[PDB]
Amino acid sequence: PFVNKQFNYKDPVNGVDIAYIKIPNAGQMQPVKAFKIHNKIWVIPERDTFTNPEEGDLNPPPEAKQVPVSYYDSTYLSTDNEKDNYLKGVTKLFERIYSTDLGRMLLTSIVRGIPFWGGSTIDTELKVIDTNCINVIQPDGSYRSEELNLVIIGPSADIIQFECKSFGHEVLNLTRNGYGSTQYIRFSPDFTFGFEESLEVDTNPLLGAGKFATDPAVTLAHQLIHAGHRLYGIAINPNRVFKVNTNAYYEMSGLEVSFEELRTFGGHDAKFIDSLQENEFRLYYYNKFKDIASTLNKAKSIVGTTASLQYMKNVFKEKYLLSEDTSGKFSVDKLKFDKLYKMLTEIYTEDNFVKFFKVLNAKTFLNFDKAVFKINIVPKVNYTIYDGFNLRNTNLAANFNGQNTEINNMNFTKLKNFTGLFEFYKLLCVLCIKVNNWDLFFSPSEDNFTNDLNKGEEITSDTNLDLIQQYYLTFNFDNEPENISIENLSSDIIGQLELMPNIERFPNGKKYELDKYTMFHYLRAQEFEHGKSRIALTNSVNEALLNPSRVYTFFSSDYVKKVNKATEAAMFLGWVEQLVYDFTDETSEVSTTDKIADITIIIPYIGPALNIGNMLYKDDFVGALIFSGAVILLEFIPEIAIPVLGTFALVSYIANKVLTVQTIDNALSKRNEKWDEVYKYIVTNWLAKVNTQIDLIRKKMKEALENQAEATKAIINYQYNQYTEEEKNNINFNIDDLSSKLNESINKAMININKFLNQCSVSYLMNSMIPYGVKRLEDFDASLKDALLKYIYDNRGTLIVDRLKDKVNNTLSTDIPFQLSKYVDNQRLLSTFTEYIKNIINTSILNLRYESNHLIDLSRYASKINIGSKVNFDPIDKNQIQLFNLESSKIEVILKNAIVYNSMYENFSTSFWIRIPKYFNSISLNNEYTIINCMENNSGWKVSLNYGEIIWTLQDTQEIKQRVVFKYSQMINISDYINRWIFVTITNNRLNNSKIYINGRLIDQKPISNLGNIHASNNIMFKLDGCRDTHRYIWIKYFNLFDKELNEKEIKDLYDNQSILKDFWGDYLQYDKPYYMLNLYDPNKYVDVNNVGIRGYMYLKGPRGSVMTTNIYLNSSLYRGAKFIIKKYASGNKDNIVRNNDRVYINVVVKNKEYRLATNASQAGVEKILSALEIPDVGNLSQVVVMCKMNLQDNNGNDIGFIGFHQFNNIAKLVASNRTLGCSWEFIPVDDGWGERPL
Amino acid sequence: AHQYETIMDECGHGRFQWILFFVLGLALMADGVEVFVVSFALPSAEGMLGMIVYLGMMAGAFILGGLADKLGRKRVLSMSLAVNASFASLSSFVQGYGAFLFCRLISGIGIGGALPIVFAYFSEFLSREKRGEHLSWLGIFWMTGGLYASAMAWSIIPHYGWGFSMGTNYHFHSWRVFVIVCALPCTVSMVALKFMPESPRFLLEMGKHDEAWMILKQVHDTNMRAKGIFKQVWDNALYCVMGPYRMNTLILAVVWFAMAFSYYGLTVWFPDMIRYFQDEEYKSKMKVFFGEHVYGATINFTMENQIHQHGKLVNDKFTRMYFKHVLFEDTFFDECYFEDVTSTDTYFKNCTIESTIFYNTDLYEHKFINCRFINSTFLEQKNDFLIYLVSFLGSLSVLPGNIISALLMDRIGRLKMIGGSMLISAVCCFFLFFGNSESAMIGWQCLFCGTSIAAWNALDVITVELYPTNQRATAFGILNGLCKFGAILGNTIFASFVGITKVVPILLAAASLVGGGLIALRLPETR
Ligand SMILES: *[C@@H]1O[C@H](CO)[C@@H](O[C@@H]2O[C@H](CO)[C@@H](O[C@@H]3O[C@H](CO)[C@@H](O)[C@H](O)[C@@H]3O)[C@H](O)[C@H]2NC(C)=O)[C@H](O)[C@H]1NC(C)=O
Ligand SMILES: *[C@@H]1O[C@H](CO)[C@@H](O)[C@H](O)[C@H]1NC(C)=O
Ligand SMILES: *[C@H]1O[C@H](CO)[C@@H](O)[C@H](O)[C@H]1NC(C)=O
Repeated sequence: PFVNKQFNYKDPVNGVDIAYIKIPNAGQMQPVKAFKIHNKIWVIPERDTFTNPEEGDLNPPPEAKQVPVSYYDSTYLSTDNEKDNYLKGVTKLFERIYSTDLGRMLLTSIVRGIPFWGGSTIDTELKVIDTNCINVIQPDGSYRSEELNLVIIGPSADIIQFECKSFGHEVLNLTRNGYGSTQYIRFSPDFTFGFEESLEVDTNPLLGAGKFATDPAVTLAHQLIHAGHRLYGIAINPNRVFKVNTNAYYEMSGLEVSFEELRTFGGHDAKFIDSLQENEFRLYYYNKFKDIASTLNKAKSIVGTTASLQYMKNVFKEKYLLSEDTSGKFSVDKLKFDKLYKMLTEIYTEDNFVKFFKVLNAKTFLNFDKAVFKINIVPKVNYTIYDGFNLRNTNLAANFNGQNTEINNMNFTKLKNFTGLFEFYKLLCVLCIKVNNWDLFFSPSEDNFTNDLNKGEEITSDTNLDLIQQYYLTFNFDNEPENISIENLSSDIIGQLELMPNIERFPNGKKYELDKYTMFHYLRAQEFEHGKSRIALTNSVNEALLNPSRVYTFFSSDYVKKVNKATEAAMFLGWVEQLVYDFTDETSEVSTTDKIADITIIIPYIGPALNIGNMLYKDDFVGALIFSGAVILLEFIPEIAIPVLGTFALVSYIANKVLTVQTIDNALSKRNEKWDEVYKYIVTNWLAKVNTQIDLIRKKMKEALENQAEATKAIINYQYNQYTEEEKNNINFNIDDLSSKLNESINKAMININKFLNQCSVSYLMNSMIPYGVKRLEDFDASLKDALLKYIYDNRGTLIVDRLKDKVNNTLSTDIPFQLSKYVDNQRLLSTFTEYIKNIINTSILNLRYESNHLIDLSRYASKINIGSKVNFDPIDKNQIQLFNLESSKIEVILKNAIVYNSMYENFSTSFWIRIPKYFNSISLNNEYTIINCMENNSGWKVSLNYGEIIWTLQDTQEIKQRVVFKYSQMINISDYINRWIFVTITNNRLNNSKIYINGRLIDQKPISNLGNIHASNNIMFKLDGCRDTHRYIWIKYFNLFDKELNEKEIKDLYDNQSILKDFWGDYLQYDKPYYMLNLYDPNKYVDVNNVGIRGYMYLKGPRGSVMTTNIYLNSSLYRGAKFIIKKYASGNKDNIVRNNDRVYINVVVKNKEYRLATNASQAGVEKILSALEIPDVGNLSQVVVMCKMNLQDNNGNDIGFIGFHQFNNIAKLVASNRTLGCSWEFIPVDDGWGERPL
Repeated sequence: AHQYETIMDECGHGRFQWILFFVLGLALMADGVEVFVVSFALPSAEGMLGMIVYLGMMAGAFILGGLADKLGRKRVLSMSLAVNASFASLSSFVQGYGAFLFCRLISGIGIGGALPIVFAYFSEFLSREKRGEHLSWLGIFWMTGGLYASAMAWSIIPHYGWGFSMGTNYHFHSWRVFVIVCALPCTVSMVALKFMPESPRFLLEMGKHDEAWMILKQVHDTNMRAKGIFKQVWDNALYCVMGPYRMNTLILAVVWFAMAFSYYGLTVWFPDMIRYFQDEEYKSKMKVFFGEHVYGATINFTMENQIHQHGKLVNDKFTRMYFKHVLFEDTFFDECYFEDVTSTDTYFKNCTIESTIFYNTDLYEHKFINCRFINSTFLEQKNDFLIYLVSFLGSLSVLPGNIISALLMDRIGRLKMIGGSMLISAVCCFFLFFGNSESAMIGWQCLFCGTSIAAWNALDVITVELYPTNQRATAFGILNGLCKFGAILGNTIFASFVGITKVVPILLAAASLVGGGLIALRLPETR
């Protein structure tokens, strides 16, 4: 434990862990209680009324602070029970943050960061800073001064205001010059924020409403990261503020966000800053550390302490990771400085802690907190010691229900925030309305982003989850500076807090006159007061806004006509079922017009709901969006401008041979780096000025749907109240089920709207942002190619030649693919981007797919598709084609007479999947035979197979043959290239090269520039031709042709795209079928049974052996061990196909009799030895397994463990335990294509 | 020297010299059992890898052999036999062949310096006139050693291969107890040597003549009651060769090399020849099989000493059986099944093996020569008593030949005896050629041995009588080292020359003996 010996509150005043304390302050302060909790950390159970003199009262100020939410209380912390609970909670939060390894490293970093003793006016002396120590007064009467790092004090006047403060100096800015000082954290554990999250429905479609409470551990972690930045003296200047534009009506009035907050939030927010400012900060901090190292080198004396100067120098060199070269000459190395800076900046982030804790948190700081919740942490029945609010084994663990207020309501109590709902407001008029400040768009200014693109560059000879665990492994421990004796300072420690820059109060009540309706008017037109009078829906905002009793709706006229009708007792159940069904009908509508680029699901009713673009018609909105792209959604167009990129200058070493090649190599490398940097800048600009508006629109849609549901159930309850006693008792009704079903409809509509906004943002990025960069960037490539050309000839030859020009023409004529995988994390965004490119590029030349009981081309170009009589199709999946070595085992494809050119194929590609059986007959050696033909009259291409190799042949009219080959050996213990499903693709640039790719990996390139004219085949042939084997047969599926050359990116994702679990061969795993077993970690062994029963067990033995035939193949035996069978437990699918997340039972065949697999989870140890039992077993033992990995679950739903093996003594037994491997397995169905003989 | 000789003559022969003779015959027994355990135990434990210990003996015979003349005879013998016994006992508790061989090598280092010291020791105690007899008697103990070392060996470890096997259990430790018990004579000698006194003549040579008088008085009283620095040692060794003692030492070295060549070659050649004769007789037997068609047959028994040619073994099954000296050529298997089959010296050649399963077998790859597999698979895969007897008999054969040398060397001489014996043995060797049988071999072996012991005894006496007490030990030591050299040579050549020719080794042997028996005559007379 990090916190031993819990200190209660009424323990005595011994003096080393509990004592009375003098804090530094400007004036006089009385003795104050606190409890030492660890080395160099203290916790003070009192309100912060001593550090700042201006805050002498706890009354809410007349001028409320510009904060989204805030609560005030003056009797809190007053009594001793509150002090005890406060201290218990803060201790629990410290131990919880210490529990996680990342938090453990952060706590160690906090401990080690003792401030520098640079307070001596004389340069060569070390003196402690007077303002970074605490005077501990002993019961005897005297006091001792002691240094420390952190102080935890109850909140300020504003209770929920958690912050970090430091004690400054007259001339030294400690927090930003590498010295650092003690930090005071104004914090409380008893209160939490309450925010709203609407991006969880992807994981939990059954989620109800939001209103989630942030884990107080995360807030304490944020405070600790602020502290950690301040101890190492690397805090960013507070006056550096991410300024925003505030002139417009739709622009948020104003809010300060310093760059230190952006750094500490991390993750998505950390991308709001460009690389240039980060580089400036890094250089400045490196210079400051060089300065402190120089000062430490200069100093040779110390006054005011007992221990040696050498000991303190050792402590400081460990704190700053400095290096001394055995000569008393300290120096910092760029590598260790970079590592430490990355650890303090990029590793220690709020996002990483949220990911590790598995708790809800707002992904962006824009999602302002909306409530204050009183909580209780001291009891363990409310907040578990390990997993936070999400207690395991309970209903709260699932779906992250612990943080949901509406479920875990007995834990959270809502409080009335003292910031008015409309205290900070703006006025909009056309009929005037008021808007809260925190519900407006966030418009960053252009000044916050800068570029060094214009600056020219010269090149010389030499120019240039897991990572957390590697850093933890590399991290150092056991070195915590011991407590030190110092000469005591005065009775009173004078000192002033670090001065905060002044922020002027932003104006309130501004009036804006507009000639059009803004979306705020529409959003207000749907609210109501839920008075006694009847409320009526309407389709005109002009009346809904004016009349308080009339509420606007964007639904169809029949809906409002129905909801305005009075009905009788017998009719109400039909009325409510009709209205809920109809409501689902409008909420589920999606447009079918998909000719627009990757906006596949256009949702119309967003138009009249929020008045996007100033239309009130669904069809008009659809037309406007189709015409104008995603621009119309944005409230204001974000200006993007890429100035001319600087040129590149190369130095010349007269008569050089190998340094010049280095110069060209470095030129290429810097070209790649420039491309990467400009993509990064474009992405950060997009994320800063595009995503926020989309997020706000999504939030407005969510609240609009909720308001519509509110009005509907309000009018329904109004109608319900009209009845007399007999009707209401005879005819029952409740609102809970209606609320649940309406919320579920809201969620299913919200999934569609969220996805729609996702493609909107991605399409806008791909369409109206990247071309501006790419044009200037390819102009830069043109200039660079010109420079490299001038150097490659230079009208001289004293150089080092066709290879260099080939390389420069190759790389500087093509484009590097653009992906956000290397720029963004938001998983939702990631999927949309890639899925889009591949899905759209699917449409191509031939899309031969077998659906609707026929083999057809979905690319509507193929003329006719001939099917031979001797072809075969797989009953389990009709899309597989099996071809035999017979004449009628043929498939002819009549290629479109349109796309047939003599000199076509300039840039094009093919891709498909092949399964090849295992070669048996020795005559097949060197027996080349064509499998796919598009060659006529000695010109075309052909795919052919031979003994363990695939051959792609291109052939022109003038005899110039070009053969590219991919080979594999048959004499290997484990093969990925025999009887397995293999993705094969061929890319062709008739200008430069032909490339081959297998399952998405690079194999071979050959030049095809010497190729001339390659006339196009009339048709496509699918037939074995020239294969001497009388039994040879193939398997092929998903054949596709691409009219343009492909690239590594579009080919790799394609593999996964075309990729329901699969077997060893890649075919669909099937139920009620036997299967052998194979673990990837240990391939050379097989599974075996022993004395089956509760005492019985499965184990790993071998070797599996070997089956071979001379000079044809050698391979280890595969049909070894007892076969495994899988059958349905609760899957409702009629077919025997298994899919992901299917809970099924597992049985094994032993001497031709079936056994359940099950184990007793109550056995000691995390490892759970499985056993083979008879079918009449006992249901208590866990036997349900979910689905290439498999996980055993308890009968109550608890996961027993991932099925794997453990080396139990000398026996490799099988376990279900909660290793980088051992969770990988493989099923081997009996295959006729392999041919090994069982027995 | 005259007064010492006179007082030793007056002391006479009695209880004390007999007790000393026994406690020294113990060490000679230790030497004999070392020769046995190096020449017939290690070479059957693995080949002649262990022989290197012989080389170690060489160093001992020069390190602990020449040192004693400068330091002492009781102390050097005590240290030598103590280190031999201790390191043999350590070799008993050893896992692995390398450590055991190293321990045997250092034990050989310790014991190789025992024979010169024991002979020099006993030569300074017995009466001058009755010197040839008693010394000769000591020789028999040496031979007895081998006999004992042989007689027990076949009782304890009649199973070769115990050396190159450490993967076995803690049982099969018959070699461990054998190594323990082969250190019994040296242990009893170490117990006994605490009572025996130092050498009187050597002690007088160094000084402290009062101690010499005390030991002489003790010997006289016992007999009456019964009857009622390495620089110096190297210069000493050189003083034995390239000085006044020049021709005598050369002739003695030649004779010792010749005898230790022929004898230590033939003693190991004879068991090897008898084993080769048995092997030749055995090979004469075989069933030839041509054109077989074995259909649906399950084999359970053991078939041995057969060859199959052009066989067609279709749908056969070999389960839990033994293959012994059976050969397959041009045989066409078909879906045969091999289960728990254990093979020895069987070899498949040019066979077409199709659709078979080799499960739980030791028919490894090396047992297949130029064979073509088809659709096949390979699943999980798994007393030389006579020699000792022969040895015993040989060692035993010299016993009668020794007594007839013991009470005769004071009549014929010390030069005629060796000459004749050597020549006589060479004649017997020339009759070997004629013999070709088990009985014949052992008869010849015995004969040779019986006539090859008088020489050794004569040799021992002539080599211990010539040098004075100040070069004796050193000299004896080097001649023993040279004897160990000849041993290695003969035990290498004769051994390697088996099954290739018989006349060559025999002729070679005869020649050596003749040569030595002709040079032995050119030696200073000692009577
Ligand atoms: C080694 O084993 C392979 C396969 O285990 C053998 O090849 C197989 O031979 C059989 C017998 O001719 C073929 O069966 C065929 O079945 C069809 C459909 O019923 C029938 O019409 C034919 O008349 C024939 O009986 C089987 O297709 C074939 N398999 C392959 C992949 O070629 C092979 O003969 C064995 N021996 C050697 C030396 O390879
Ligand atoms: C092996 O047998 C085959 C067929 O019986 C024969 O053609 C071949 O020459 C044989 N090889 C030898 C060298 O025995
Ligand atoms: C092998 O099987 C045969 C036939 O059943 C039987 O007669 C014989 O006893 C078995 N082998 C042995 C050695 O027991």
